[PDB]
Amino acid sequence: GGSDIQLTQSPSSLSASVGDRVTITCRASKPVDGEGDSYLNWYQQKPGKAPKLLIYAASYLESGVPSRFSGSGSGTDFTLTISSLQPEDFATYYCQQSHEDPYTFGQGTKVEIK
Amino acid sequence: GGSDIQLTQSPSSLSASVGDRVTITCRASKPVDGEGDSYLNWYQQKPGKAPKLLIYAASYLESGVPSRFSGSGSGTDFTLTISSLQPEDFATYYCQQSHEDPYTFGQGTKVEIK
Amino acid sequence: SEVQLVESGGGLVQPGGSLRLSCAVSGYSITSGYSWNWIRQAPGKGLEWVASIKYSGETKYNPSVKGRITISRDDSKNTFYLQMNSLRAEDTAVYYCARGSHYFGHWHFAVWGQGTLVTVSS
Amino acid sequence: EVQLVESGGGLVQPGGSLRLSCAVSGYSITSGYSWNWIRQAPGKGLEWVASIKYSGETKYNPSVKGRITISRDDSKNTFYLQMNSLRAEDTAVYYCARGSHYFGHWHFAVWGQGTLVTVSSG
Amino acid sequence: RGVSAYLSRPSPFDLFIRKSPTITCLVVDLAPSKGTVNLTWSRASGKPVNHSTRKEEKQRNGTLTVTSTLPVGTRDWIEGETYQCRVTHPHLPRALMRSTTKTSGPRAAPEVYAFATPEWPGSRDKRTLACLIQNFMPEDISVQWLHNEVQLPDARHSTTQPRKTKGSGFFVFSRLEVTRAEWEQKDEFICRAVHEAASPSQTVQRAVSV
Amino acid sequence: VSAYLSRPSPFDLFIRKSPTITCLVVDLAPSKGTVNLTWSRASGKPVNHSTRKEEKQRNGTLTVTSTLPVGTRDWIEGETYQCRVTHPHLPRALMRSTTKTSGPRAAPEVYAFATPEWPGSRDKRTLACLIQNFMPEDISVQWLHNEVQLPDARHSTTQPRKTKGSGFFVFSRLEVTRAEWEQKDEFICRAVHEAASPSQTVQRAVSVN
Ligand SMILES: *[C@@H]1O[C@H](CO)[C@@H](O[C@@H]2O[C@H](CO)[C@@H](O[C@@H]3O[C@H](CO[C@H]4O[C@H](CO)[C@@H](O)[C@H](O)[C@@H]4O)[C@@H](O)[C@H](O[C@H]4O[C@H](CO[C@H]5O[C@H](CO)[C@@H](O)[C@H](O)[C@@H]5O)[C@@H](O)[C@H](O)[C@@H]4O[C@H]4O[C@H](CO)[C@@H](O)[C@H](O)[C@@H]4O)[C@@H]3O)[C@H](O)[C@H]2NC(C)=O)[C@H](O)[C@H]1NC(C)=O
Ligand SMILES: *[C@@H]1O[C@H](CO)[C@@H](O[C@@H]2O[C@H](CO)[C@@H](O[C@@H]3O[C@H](CO[C@H]4O[C@H](CO)[C@@H](O)[C@H](O)[C@@H]4O)[C@@H](O)[C@H](O)[C@@H]3O)[C@H](O)[C@H]2NC(C)=O)[C@H](O)[C@H]1NC(C)=O
Ligand SMILES: *[C@@H]1O[C@H](CO)[C@@H](O)[C@H](O)[C@H]1NC(C)=O
Repeated sequence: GGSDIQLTQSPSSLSASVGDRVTITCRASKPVDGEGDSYLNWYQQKPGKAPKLLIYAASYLESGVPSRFSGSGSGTDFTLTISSLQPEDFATYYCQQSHEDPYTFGQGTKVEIK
Repeated sequence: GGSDIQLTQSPSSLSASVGDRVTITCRASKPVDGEGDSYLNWYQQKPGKAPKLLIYAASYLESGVPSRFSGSGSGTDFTLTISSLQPEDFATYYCQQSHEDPYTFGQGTKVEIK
Repeated sequence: SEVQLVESGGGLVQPGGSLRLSCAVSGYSITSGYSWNWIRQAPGKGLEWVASIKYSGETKYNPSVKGRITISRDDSKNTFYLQMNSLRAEDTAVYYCARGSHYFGHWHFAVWGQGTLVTVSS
Repeated sequence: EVQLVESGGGLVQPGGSLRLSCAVSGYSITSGYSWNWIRQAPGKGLEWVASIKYSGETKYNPSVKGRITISRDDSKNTFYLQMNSLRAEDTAVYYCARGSHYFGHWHFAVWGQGTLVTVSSG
Repeated sequence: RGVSAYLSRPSPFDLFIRKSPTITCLVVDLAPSKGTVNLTWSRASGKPVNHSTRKEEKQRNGTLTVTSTLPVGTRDWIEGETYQCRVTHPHLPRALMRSTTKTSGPRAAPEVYAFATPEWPGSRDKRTLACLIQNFMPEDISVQWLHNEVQLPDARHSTTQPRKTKGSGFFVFSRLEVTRAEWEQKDEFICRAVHEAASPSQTVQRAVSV
Repeated sequence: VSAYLSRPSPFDLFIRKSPTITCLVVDLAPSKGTVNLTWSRASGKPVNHSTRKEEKQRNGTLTVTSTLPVGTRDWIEGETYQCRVTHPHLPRALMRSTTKTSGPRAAPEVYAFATPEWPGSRDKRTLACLIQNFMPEDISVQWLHNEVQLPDARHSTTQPRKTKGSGFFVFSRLEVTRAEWEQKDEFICRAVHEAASPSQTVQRAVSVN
């Protein structure tokens, strides 16, 4: 790494309830803005499955992904927000920058349902 | 007339050509604003003929007045703008405040087409 | 409804004499609405608002001429008048009558007359 | 829809070579999109390994470049990841994914289930 | 600077048939958090303005809608009076103003044509009726559907906004879906337009059957 | 500032087989510098030959449009096209995407009527067309006189509006001259809609008489 873009998430882990709002933060060592957009994507990976794309280019919802997921931010500060946590949202969440090669992922945020 | 609202225009006189942008300033001794509006009107008077109303309440165009005339301003500073001067715009232009009694006019701005 | 205003009664006037100007209105009834004004322009000077009579009968005068000027109307002739006394050289001017249209408590002169010339000579 | 299946995972000696193949059905790997290999080490974050565009361009992650090769076989609608000089750190689950395109940048919209590569002794 | 203001004229129906014309000042794109707007009326003549009713409505889209309806004189409006609406906003230093007057220009009576669609398979308990009203000016017009001498709700039918004709006149289309139960009671449906140029009574109408 | 991205017209898609989509930007201040407008395909396949048209407006707002031809098979296959608008005054760009709509399909019902003769217009006659109960809303409406299609300025067609049923409906109005109907007293109202079979065309003829 070193010259690679580092992606840091917080919190590392969190526990919540059904109906609650969850907020996840993704911080980049270098900005990922280009041409009025931010090339930061959000993935959901349930246990034992492969990841699934939720949001691409910071804030654009992937087709078929529920509207309660939303992405925001610019530069080096990005936030995934689940407005109403659900039982099937128990997963680890990854952010990934696709602005600069190589593409890197964050370390992950595990969301447990209480 | 110390209590009377004095209106000073500048320039007193100007010579320009067709197509020019003409700009006339009207300064008031007291503000003429009320209830989100400005009660400053603009009149056009060719020599020896009677005036015509161009704009009322600072920025509202009187019906039938060419769209090339436009008024702006607030408080004690107002501006008439002829965006593309025409041969028939050779006239003297007056501002008049109708905010406070007695109603007063400015001294006049002669617009000569050179 | 197009409105026309015609002044009459102008002329040469001796200093200290009296003046009666009349404005004949056609196409609109001066009792039905709007404010009706007399405005004068002295030679080489700005316009000055002299007097006004509202459609309902209220009258206002400019402090500069107040006390020697009266504005009146004659409903039957659909005409209003301007009467000035103790004329001076400063009174030499063209007198216009205008119909002021109403906007949120304030009046502007949307319709003007042709104007009539008053000359005073010592 | 599009389906992606990884194969070729298994026990591999340290310093050995690995051949991983991703069989694509429902879409032609020459018809569009970018085709990628992404690995996840046990209990660790995802690492993007290599990509082959539909038109044929290939990109490698500097962390593994020089000992990694990506190739495709149009007739079998399959693409491959060849790795030599394996190391214990190369131990991971390897996924193939199809990247959708946004104004010069790619995101992984479709994923396979992945195959496990274990490179270690003792 | 996202706020919008609109002033509507009296509908020709309200003007001549009901003989209780009103004009409405419509304000849109206002945030609920913003303080309530001051809305006032003014007449060009200086004569007073009647009491106006103010309605405020929340919307699905999050923007507040404010309307003020002002009754106007029948002879005042026809004679050429100019009414004016002013919006005062705390968040806006300048004020918005909108003005309305009887529209001036040539006059043309509306031509009225009414048609019935033939029955279509799977829509048998259904029938659709059409009306074309054209070559009238000015654009102010109202369209009503009457079934059995009793006028049908405005929500039953959809009518387009007046559009220009290749000539100088305007035209509108009105469409009404009628049930089998209605046309079996009485198979006559009336397309009525109200327009100032129509003579006499500012009414032209045509009847149509299924 | 507002941005709209339209789908291919059914006519260009099924008859001409040269579909294009248009990305429209409005209400942008004339003082503003030109807006940069770019395209992207979800597949990564190239986009090219987009045409850019600027036009001043009477309202005072500059209008910028960009049309991009698309493959008919690519479009029908499900490609996602995306339009991106960037402005120096705007902190971030606007993004619009378009794709072939999925849902129920209904062929359009077409009815053509001729207006009765009116006093003072002996040499003028108006023809009307009602197209309804079709979905999705995407539709094209043409007028053909004498087997040859009439210009688009000759007729006026409404926007698709919802019906009490599930379909949409449009009205088309065409003014025809007496000299035209005396040459041939037949006029054709044609709709192009993907659900129409075959060839995605439904039409009715009407005659003046
Ligand atoms: C400044 O002055 C200017 C100029 O006077 C004003 O400019 C226009 O402002 C409009 C404000 O929106 C806008 O024009 C249109 O906007 C609609 C909005 O669509 C939404 O809302 C409607 C509500 O009815 C709804 O139907 C939609 O589903 C959306 O929810 C757009 O659709 C329009 O784009 C379509 O229409 C145009 C025109 O088609 C009609 O008009 C032409 C004549 O211009 C006529 O030939 C035709 O017969 C139609 O009657 C088409 O060119 C587009 O391709 C779109 O057509 C639709 O339907 C097709 C069916 O075949 C599809 O293929 C396709 O998917 C498409 O959706 C239109 O943009 C603009 O912003 C602006 N410019 C124009 C040209 O109108 C402005 O208001 C004014 N502003 C101020 C502040 O002063
Ligand atoms: C949020 O909801 C708002 C609800 O008010 C939306 O506001 C819309 O704003 C548009 C302006 O772009 C309005 O369009 C107006 O429609 C009227 C129709 O009234 C009729 O009045 C007279 C007789 O009374 C008649 O002669 C006319 O022909 C009309 O048929 C027009 O008069 C206006 O000029 C203008 O076209 C909408 O009315 C208004 N919405 C509603 C539901 O009224 C706002 O757009 C929404 N925002 C978003 C982001 O969706
Ligand atoms: C404008 O768009 C073009 C499209 O090819 C792109 O190459 C260029 O970088 C854009 N302009 C700026 C200033 O980014």
